[PDB]
Parts: sequence; structure tokens; C-alpha cells
Amino acid sequence: PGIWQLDCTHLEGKVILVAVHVASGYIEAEVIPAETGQETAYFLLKLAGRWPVKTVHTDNGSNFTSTTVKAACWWAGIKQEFGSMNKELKKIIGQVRDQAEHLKTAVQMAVFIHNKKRKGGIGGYSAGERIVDIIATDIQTKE
Amino acid sequence: VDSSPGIWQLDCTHLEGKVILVAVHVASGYIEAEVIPAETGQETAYFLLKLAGRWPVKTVHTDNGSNFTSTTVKAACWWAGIKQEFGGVIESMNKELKKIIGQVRDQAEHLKTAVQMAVFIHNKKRKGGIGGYSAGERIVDIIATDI
Repeated sequence: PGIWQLDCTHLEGKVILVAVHVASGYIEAEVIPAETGQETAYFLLKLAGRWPVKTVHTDNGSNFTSTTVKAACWWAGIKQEFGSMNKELKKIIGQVRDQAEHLKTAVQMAVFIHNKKRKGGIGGYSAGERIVDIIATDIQTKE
Repeated sequence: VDSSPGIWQLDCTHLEGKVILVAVHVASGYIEAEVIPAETGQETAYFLLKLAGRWPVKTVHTDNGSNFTSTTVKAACWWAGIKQEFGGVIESMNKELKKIIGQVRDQAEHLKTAVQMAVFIHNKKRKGGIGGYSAGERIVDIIATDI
């Protein structure tokens, strides 16, 4: 619902900040200069003003130690829990790499591919549609 | 506003020497923004690609056609399946954003931050009192309803 996972990965000497909406599989990514508290804080603010972000997990807790990140989380009302998508995204970026000049562009193309892919089978919906569905349903129940 | 879940508006506004790229989902009033060094086709195309990756973007309108004449923009639109939209809410959002940025500016180090704070404030602001909705709730509802 409002639970996300945020991590950084490296490709071509660049840092890719990847946010995953755990329940839907929806992805949002950004290529940043380097892993810094400032970038993480900035990213969280963007994510927050877009979707209802209540809790953000990570595989590297130290990512969330800076006072800029704590302040961003505090201001936006985001909490964190102390203690496929990623591997898949790298695969997609590989397939699409020769179709964009800069890694940034390729990353967004790959995010687009991921969020639009339709699971031919049970359900039959994409990650981008599922997140919108989950959030819409939640609003409806709380009205 | 009148129509279509896939219609967006895209323009650039200037502040503190930087450029603010603002996208508005016409039907809900939802905003998405980003600070960039200056207006360039590459920036615009990059933004559209991100936008298109999260929302079902069909057409995008702009008050200055030149924004979309760039070959990079055309390549991005072609790839994402977007087309230009030919022909008061939108007029308000741009100025209201600046108002919100101004009132939260000092509260932040970088302009970037102030902009995202303003976007957060705008999208979460409930309109319509009893029974009302925020732009963020509105967009999700409109998109979800369109299957």
C-alpha cells in the first residue's frame, strides 16, 4: 500500500537509485552523480509528493543515516524499518542499452518497459496499473 | 477539468537562474516537476520518458511548439507512443507553484528541494472540503477508473 523499498546499484561507474512499490512491483529509478544523503533525501521527497509513501525499506541501512534524509522523512511523514526487480532491471537495461545515447535515458526506457510489461497469465495486469489500482482501492475504502 | 485521462500539459518556468520543468495532468490538477540547468530538447525528452513510464501518457500539450521540435524529443515521443496535443486550471498551477515555492524557499537549502516540497504540498492539498479530494487522489482515481 504505502510500503516501498529503496536501494542503489552501480552501472558504468554511475549510481542508479531504484525505488520499488513492494505490493505492485512498480519501479521508479534515477541515475545520480554518486550515493549521497542529499540525493536520497531529494529522491524521497519526489516519491512522496507522487504516491502515498509511509514506509521505506532498504538493504543498506546506512543509506538513511544522514540528517538530510531524516529531515526529509520527518517532513514528508515517512518512516523506515530498522533491520527480482533489481536483477530484472539490469537485464532490461542491457537489452535497451544500444537504443539510447546515455545510461540515464536507457534506465528510464527500461523502467518504462518494466512498468508496462503484461503478465500473460493469472491477473493479466502491469505493475503500473497495479499500483494505481491498489492506491485507488485504498482511497475508496477510507472515504 | 473537461477531459481525457492521457492528456498532460508541459512547460518551463524560470527561477534563481535555473529552469523548472512542470507537467500537469489536466484532468486532475496533479503536478510533476524537476529543476534543470536550462531548456534543452534532451531535458524535455528525458522528462517525458520518466513521465510516460509511470502514467498512461497519450498526448502532451505545450504553450510553445518549439519545445517539441527537437529531434531528441521526437525520438522519445516516438519510442514511448506519445503524440502532441493539438488545441483556467493549468494557468493557475504554474503561478500557485511559485507561490508555494516562495513560502517554503527559506525552509530549504537548494531550490530543487523547495520545488519538490511545493509539489508535495500542491498534490496533497485537499480541495472541495466535505467530500473533496487532493490532486494526487484525483489522478489515481481517474487512471484506475479507465481500466
